[PDB]
Amino acid sequence: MRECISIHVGQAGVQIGNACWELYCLEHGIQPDGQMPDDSFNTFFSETGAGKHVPRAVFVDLEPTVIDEVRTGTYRQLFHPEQLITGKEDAANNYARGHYTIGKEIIDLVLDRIRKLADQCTGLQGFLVFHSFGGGTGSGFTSLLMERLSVDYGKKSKLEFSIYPAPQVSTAVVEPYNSILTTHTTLEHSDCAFMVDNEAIYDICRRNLDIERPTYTNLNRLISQIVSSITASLRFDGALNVDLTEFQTNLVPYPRIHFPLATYAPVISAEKHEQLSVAEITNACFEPANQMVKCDPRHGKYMACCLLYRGDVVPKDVNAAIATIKTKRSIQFVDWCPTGFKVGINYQPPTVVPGGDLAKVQRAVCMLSNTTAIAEAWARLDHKFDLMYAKRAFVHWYVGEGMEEGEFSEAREDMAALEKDYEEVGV
Amino acid sequence: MRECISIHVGQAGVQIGNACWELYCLEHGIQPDGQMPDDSFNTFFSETGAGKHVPRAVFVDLEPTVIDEVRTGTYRQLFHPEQLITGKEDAANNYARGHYTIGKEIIDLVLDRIRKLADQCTGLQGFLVFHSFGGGTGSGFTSLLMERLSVDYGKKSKLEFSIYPAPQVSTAVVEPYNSILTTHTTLEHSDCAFMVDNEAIYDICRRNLDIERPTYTNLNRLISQIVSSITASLRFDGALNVDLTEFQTNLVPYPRIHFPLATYAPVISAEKAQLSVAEITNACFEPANQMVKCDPRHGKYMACCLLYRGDVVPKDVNAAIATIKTKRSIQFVDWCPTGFKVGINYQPPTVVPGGDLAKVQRAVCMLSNTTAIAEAWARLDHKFDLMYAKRAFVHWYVGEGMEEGEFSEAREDMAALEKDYEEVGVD
Amino acid sequence: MEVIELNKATSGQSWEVILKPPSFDGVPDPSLEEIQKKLEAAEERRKYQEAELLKHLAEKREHEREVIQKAIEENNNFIKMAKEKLAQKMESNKENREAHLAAMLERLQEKDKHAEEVRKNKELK
Amino acid sequence: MREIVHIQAGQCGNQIGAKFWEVISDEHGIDPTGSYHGDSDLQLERINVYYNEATGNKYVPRAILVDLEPGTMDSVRSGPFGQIFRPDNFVFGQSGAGNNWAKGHYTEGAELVDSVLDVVRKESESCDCLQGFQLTHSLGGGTGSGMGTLLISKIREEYPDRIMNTFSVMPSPKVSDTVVEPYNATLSVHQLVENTDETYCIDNEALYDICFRTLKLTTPTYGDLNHLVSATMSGVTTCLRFPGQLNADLRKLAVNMVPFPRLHFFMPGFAPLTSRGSQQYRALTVPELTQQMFDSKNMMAACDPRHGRYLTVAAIFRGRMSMKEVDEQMLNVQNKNSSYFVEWIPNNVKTAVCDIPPRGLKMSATFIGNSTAIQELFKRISEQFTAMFRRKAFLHWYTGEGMDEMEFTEAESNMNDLVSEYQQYQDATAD
Amino acid sequence: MREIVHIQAGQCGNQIGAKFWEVISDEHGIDPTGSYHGDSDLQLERINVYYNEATGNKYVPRAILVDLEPGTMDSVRSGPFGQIFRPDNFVFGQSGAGNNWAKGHYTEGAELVDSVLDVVRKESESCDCLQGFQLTHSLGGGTGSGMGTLLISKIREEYPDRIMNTFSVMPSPKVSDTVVEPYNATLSVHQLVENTDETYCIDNEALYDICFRTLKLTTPTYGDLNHLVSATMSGVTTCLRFPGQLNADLRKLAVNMVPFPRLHFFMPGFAPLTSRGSLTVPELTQQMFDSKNMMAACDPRHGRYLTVAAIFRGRMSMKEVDEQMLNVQNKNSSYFVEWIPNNVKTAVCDIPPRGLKMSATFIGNSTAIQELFKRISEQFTAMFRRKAFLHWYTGEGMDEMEFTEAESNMNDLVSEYQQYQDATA
Ligand SMILES: Nc1nc2c(ncn2[C@@H]2O[C@H](COP(=O)(O)OP(=O)(O)OP(=O)(O)O)[C@@H](O)[C@H]2O)c(=O)[nH]1
Ligand SMILES: Nc1nc2c(ncn2[C@@H]2O[C@H](COP(=O)(O)OP(=O)(O)OP(=O)(O)O)[C@@H](O)[C@H]2O)c(=O)[nH]1
Ligand SMILES: Nc1nc2c(ncn2[C@@H]2O[C@H](COP(=O)(O)OP(=O)(O)OP(=O)(O)O)[C@@H](O)[C@H]2O)c(=O)[nH]1
Ligand SMILES: COc1cc(C(=O)c2cncc(-c3ccc(C)c(O)c3)n2)cc(OC)c1OC
Ligand SMILES: COc1cc(C(=O)c2cncc(-c3ccc(C)c(O)c3)n2)cc(OC)c1OC
Ligand SMILES: Nc1nc2c(ncn2[C@@H]2O[C@H](COP(=O)(O)OP(=O)(O)O)[C@@H](O)[C@H]2O)c(=O)[nH]1
Ligand SMILES: [Mg+2]
Repeated sequence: MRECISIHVGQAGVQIGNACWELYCLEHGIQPDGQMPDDSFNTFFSETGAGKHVPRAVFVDLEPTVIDEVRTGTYRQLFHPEQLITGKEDAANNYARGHYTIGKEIIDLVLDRIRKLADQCTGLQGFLVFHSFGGGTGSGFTSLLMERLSVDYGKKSKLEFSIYPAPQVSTAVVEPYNSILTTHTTLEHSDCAFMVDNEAIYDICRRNLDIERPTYTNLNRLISQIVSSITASLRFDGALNVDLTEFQTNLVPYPRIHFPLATYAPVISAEKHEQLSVAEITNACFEPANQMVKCDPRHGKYMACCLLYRGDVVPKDVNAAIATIKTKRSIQFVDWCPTGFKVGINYQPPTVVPGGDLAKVQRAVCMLSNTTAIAEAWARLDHKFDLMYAKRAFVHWYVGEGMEEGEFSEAREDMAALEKDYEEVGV
Repeated sequence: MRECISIHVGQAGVQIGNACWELYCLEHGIQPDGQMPDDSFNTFFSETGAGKHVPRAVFVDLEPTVIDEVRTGTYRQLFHPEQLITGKEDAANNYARGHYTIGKEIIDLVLDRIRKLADQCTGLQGFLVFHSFGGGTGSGFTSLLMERLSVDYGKKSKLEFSIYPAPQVSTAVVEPYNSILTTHTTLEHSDCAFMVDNEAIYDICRRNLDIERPTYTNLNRLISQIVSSITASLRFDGALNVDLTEFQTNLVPYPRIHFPLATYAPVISAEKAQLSVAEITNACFEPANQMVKCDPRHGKYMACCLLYRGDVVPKDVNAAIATIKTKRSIQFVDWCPTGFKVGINYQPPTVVPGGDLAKVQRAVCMLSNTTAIAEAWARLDHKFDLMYAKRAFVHWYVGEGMEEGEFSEAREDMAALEKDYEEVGVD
Repeated sequence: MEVIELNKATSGQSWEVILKPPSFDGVPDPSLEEIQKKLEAAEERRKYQEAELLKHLAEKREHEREVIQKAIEENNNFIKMAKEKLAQKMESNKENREAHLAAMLERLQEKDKHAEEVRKNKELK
Repeated sequence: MREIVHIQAGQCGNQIGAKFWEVISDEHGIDPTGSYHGDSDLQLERINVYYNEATGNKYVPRAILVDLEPGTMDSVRSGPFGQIFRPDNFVFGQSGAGNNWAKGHYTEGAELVDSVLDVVRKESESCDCLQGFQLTHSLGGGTGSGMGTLLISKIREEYPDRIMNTFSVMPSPKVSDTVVEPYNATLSVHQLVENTDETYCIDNEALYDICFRTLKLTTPTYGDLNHLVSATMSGVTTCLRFPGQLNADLRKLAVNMVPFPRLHFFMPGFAPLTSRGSQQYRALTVPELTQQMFDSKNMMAACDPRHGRYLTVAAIFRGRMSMKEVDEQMLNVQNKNSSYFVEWIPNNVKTAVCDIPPRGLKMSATFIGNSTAIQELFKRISEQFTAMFRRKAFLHWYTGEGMDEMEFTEAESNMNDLVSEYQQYQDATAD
Repeated sequence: MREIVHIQAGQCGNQIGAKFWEVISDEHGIDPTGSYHGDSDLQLERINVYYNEATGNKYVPRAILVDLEPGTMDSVRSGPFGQIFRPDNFVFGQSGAGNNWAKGHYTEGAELVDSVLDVVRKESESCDCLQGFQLTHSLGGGTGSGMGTLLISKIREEYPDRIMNTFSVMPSPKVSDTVVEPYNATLSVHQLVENTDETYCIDNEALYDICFRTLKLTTPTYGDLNHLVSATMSGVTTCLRFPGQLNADLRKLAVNMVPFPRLHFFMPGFAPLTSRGSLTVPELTQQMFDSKNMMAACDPRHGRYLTVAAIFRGRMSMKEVDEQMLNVQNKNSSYFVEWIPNNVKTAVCDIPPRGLKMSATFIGNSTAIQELFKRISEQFTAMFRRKAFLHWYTGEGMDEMEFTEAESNMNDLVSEYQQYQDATA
């Protein structure tokens, strides 16, 4: 058994958790009451003496409104009260408040709940940590938690799904600060982090789904599909990425460079029905309009590339799709790495939330690649950080929570070093 | 709560008190026995267990003739006997006898009675002192009283209503002396003194009321209307009220500069066969309606307090006062960015039946601090100088223990006061 | 291309497609105590800041007392100077008025002595 | 301030004082027996100023009658209203003063004055609020002038806080042939400068000239003269005796009329001028009263007011008349005659009106002026004094009673000093 | 971050406070007896932000009413919604403040202030999670100004970690009550710089100008000005009071609106402007950044926006709202500081204010607010250079240094606003 524990921190991490666990339940046939009519799903669900299947998950949000959704939601019976951790007062969009002021208050309570989950595992792989870059809780508490998980779980993998801020989506003015502060503190403690650019997801919903103003639900439904694709070979008996360690093996040649780009196709409107070929969806993996972080892969070099197919996908057709793009397109890998792909097919068909805005499709694919181009996302954040920090705008709110001004510059230097590292390998 | 004690000194002060307390009783429905078929009149009337309402007032005179008319007249049951205090010999028009020789024999009694009135107040606002400038009691005893009030009550507010002498109304020849002597002695001890020029009141009763030879009762009844306008804010539930502290704050820019100019309108003959808010407001800046003969067009305003009573709406006051702010003939000092305070009490003016003033639906009293009032001081000082240069009549003051040094010291204070009015009018 | 079989399982299979071999052979932490020290250090900076704020508000409270106290001292000094001035001029006036009356009765008494000298000078004749 | 204590000394003092008491008793409805018989309550409101209420519903003049000559109080008791006076207030010696001031002031008058103080103290201590004293006397004789001034001094010693007022009759050679009257007058004026607050100068010279020139009396008698004195005394006490808007009393009068302590000698005037006991066939108008009042023919001191300047003026009109009209005539008289009023005492003319006229007149006006022209009276006395004193004429009348020349020299000096200060203020400018 | 405790002090504080409670009770469907009668649960979801829920299914404003004078609160009590307030939350003295800041701050205020804190302290303990305080007052008078700032100071000492928020009304000679308004206001601005976290600058000068020039009201009255104040106070509290995906509270607002601690004075705005008794999304977007719509007498085109929060109420295309807000930011780019990326945040709430079908409300942190304080500073200096009326303050125990320090600080604020206006990237 290869159990994974999911941790959802802050509003974004909790509401995306909701979308994921709902979709997992639909993929495995788990009803909202926990009942259920391939045993790999046990890596993500435990089972109680009543026959109920219970997510291996803890939700942390210092504001009761969001977790109260879960408590009274559709899937409320899936969760036990000690999995849901709230407080009274959130971090007020302030990384220092989340990290130091409340972090010091709740960290032991949170680690105690995680430890109760971990004691139920015979072969814990590690943790899947969901959080925003931009929130005070999502940024500040997560980075404290990751530090503590490295202490308490030294040899366990930690994967993140991180929501990268976008001006379109509801966004506080200090999100670039919180983003660089939490990236700095967490860098050494994550093995593999899949960033989700809210702007990319917003763009995919408007264009591919014909939604004028996508909601968090529209975004979370789409993010759920990507997360599902990434975790599908953990939750079913697949052949590629069958344990968390294999994620860094296949995508992370260098430990700091642990931010793969995820590309997903097809996103088709439920309102809108030709079934796309293996060639078409494979072509779509090399279109930047389908990436989950906005960046130009022509400006970088690949270190690693995995194709994760889902549904009615035959090897013959994949190899002919790959052969077509290699003759028409230039795909630049770094010198020290082979030019090629790791290909997995998971036969389980892609599943959508009924009545949602994503249509049911026969076959789908997620490409995970580690390109140096994703450092363009860091450069966007660093520029907004620099513009404000030059004037020390808003810094007194962070210093007021006991953070030292010098942490801003030490974090920003680390980001400068990270950009330089991406330069060096994309030579 | 918020009590005011009134003190009426000498003939002029006592006879004016007669007109005031008669008007107040009529204003509040109080019968001359103190009985009565908005409780704000309690600031001016105590109440006995039998529901009798007793003025918070002392009447003082060094001769008994005038106060004997109170003791045997209409309102002889309105006051307690102990509130009506008389000696046997007056001051014979001599400040020195009011202040020392004769006044020292009765001063302890008066303070004992006032102290018994203060003991009946839970929130004493201050003292209102009515007196003539020219009488030996009105000048010399008031000066002594005001000094003893400062010792007993500290900086507790003391405001005066003072009859400035006029040759037309019966005037002793040494009245210029008594006026300057009481003004010098009282200046440090009074917070605000409303001067009333008998010539101005006289001329109004002739022009506006068509009274060939006005009597004191004619003059006092008009004086009582003006007084009632000032105290109306303290005796009624009003929309815009103005307590004693607000008077001092808004009218007195420097301690010595505490002599506001009173104006009143409309003054209409009861035998004449309704004036707008604008009309009666413009009448307050016409020199014919002033309580002191001087020319405000030849001076600069430092503060204007407009006290409306009756059928008056704030939109009309606002429009009336805005017109005033555009008149070039109404000049304000450089250092007064905002010079207008407004009050509105809704009970219309009351008039004594069988008097000469007509009942009107709305009236206004303006209190203005203008440098032009210095013209009244200069008139007094010139009369003082004419006599004093020959030491005419000074022997009557020295014979009672005063020293000539007190005369020149008083006249130099008036000189300094005149130069102060010059100074505050510069730019 | 070079296809390489990786794995075959119940719910899927995997393999590897190589288009070009690499040009280049080969490839070119806080303790619990440490974390607690920095969390505690930030807490003591928070608390020092709060303590300095409350210290400034305490300083304002005492200024408020000193203002209210000064106004009461001014009122008392007003009373004391008023009291001494008044008693000074009342006693001076008393001394003056008594001195005048005594001189007036002294002159009339010299007249009284002089009348005795007139009456004596008469009997002397 | 209510009670006045009246003292009359010598023949002249008792003659004009008796007339005064007849005249005001008639104004107040008091008959010779002391019973009130009038019609108006205003006759009684301030009646206590001059009368004590003796039980039996009666009113007794607060009056002390003094003379060294016994005969003059026999003639008072025999005059009309002789019976009205308190019998115990008659204080009489048995030998007059022979027109000799030293006898009145130093010897015989001094042997009787404690007898007088007995009565004076009893009348004074009886008073609720004593105003002061008024003394009627002549200055030219021996008793009124010498004992009258001595009496003033003695009373001032015991009642120094009270007002001391006199009606002082100045001598004239037109009326009396006694050559030493300048001496007695000058010695008395010395006393009056120092020791009274208000003195009404009643000049026999003026009274004679009024009787001879205006009334056409070829040979005027004391009766004719005393008719003018009593009309004046009634007029100048009118405000003390009836209720007015003014709370009139002797000290308020002095305060406003006397700018300099020595300059307390008033010139009284009166209009209309009448002969005694004579029907008046037409009343005077308010302009007539106002003009005739500031006219030298109506002054009771032989002085032309146009020869000096008024320091202060108090005027009282009696009768039913417009106070409006009175005020405009008075103000107009001051504006047209602006140069006879010192400019450095503003508003120095005060007017009162009493609705009750004196007996026999529908309207009247009485004038109290403090004029610098009164120096003419004192110069006339001083000239007459010097013409005698140069020769030391009659001095042994005085030295025989113990006096010394030096006392004459000083009194002459003091009256010449009085003349100079009148003159100083006559010539004084407001610049 | 649930309950706010509301305090209104002095005559002006209590008039606009009562108007505010009147307005939002109508929005949340609360009648003057405290009973709910609305038609939507959107109205009750966050009603505990401002109301305590009484026993008998009643809602009581979480309001404390303060004055040194009984007259004004008397008038409130008899007003339209007078009965809705907890009767023991009226704390009133007896002898007034005499239009004198020194009396409200030192003498008369001290004697009443602990009676007020007891009532504040009781309302605070009945809170599951206290968010902070909102105070309404004027700065030109004596009670709201002197005693208001004394209250703020004492509340900061007792709750140093709660947000303090004021609606502070600026005096104008166009609508004056006392001649010493320049002194009173300058002494208060000093206090607010030091002791508030968010202050809405409500400028009687602007309110008068709006009523006169835009609404064509020849002679504005307080009724007319206070109509604009209540529309603004409703507008800037909409996000605290109705559920928005922003989860709005006072600390989050301060975090994103206050880049530097002293610079916490906001220019409120509102469209459309309405007279008492008597539009499109592109208009709303523009009209709201228009000098004729600011409740502070400051031209925002005279400076630069540090941060802006905007709220649109009514049914409308949030796509079109977002479109136009971007268009305005691009066309007007030189009136936004370049060194704060993305400094305009837009919210939407479906419930329109009463009588309107579409409204917009603007909260700006603009360096042009320095024009408000320069005007006060000049009026202060004209009086203080002659020491006019000074003795009514020294007579209360105040030193002249308190006057010069307070204006020194206000001119420092001006300079600091100027310094960021001229800063570049
Ligand atoms: N995709 C997606 N992004 C979200 C969601 N909720 C919030 N975000 C993003 O998360 C960022 C804000 O951080 P949050 O996670 O909501 O706040 P928090 O971590 O709970 O921290 P606090 O400041 O204490 O409230 C913004 O960039 C939002 O756009 C969500 O449901 N889905
Ligand atoms: N307006 C008005 N003025 C008066 C009245 N009575 C007297 N005066 C004026 O007051 C001044 C006279 O002083 P009084 O007040 O009469 O004298 P007193 O205070 O009683 O002092 P003494 O009588 O000298 O002891 C003159 O200027 C009079 O015109 C009055 O009833 N009304
Ligand atoms: N007007 C007036 N003058 C009088 C009268 N009787 C006397 N005189 C004047 O008084 C002066 C003389 O004074 P008297 O009063 O007779 O003298 P006396 O005071 O009685 O003193 P002796 O007679 O010497 O004891 C002379 O100038 C007389 O003209 C009188 O009845 N009326
Ligand atoms: C005015 O007539 C009189 C007045 C009095 C006063 O008692 C009195 C009272 N108050 C003031 C004044 C006064 C007097 C003169 C001047 C120049 C002045 O300015 C004021 N006199 C008394 C009278 O007879 C005794 C009398 O009869 C002529
Ligand atoms: C957006 O409008 C509002 C927001 C809030 C917040 O509480 C809130 C919450 N989260 C973020 C932000 C925010 C604010 C400003 C900027 C520049 C930004 O980037 C983010 N504000 C409250 C409001 O009324 C009190 C309000 O009314 C106009
Ligand atoms: N907008 C507005 N301003 C007011 C109102 N009442 C008073 N003011 C202003 O408040 C200032 C006077 O302070 P005020 O509140 O009356 O004095 P306080 O009771 O001592 O706090 C002046 O600037 C007035 O213009 C009102 O109802 N609305
Ligand atoms: Mg009097």
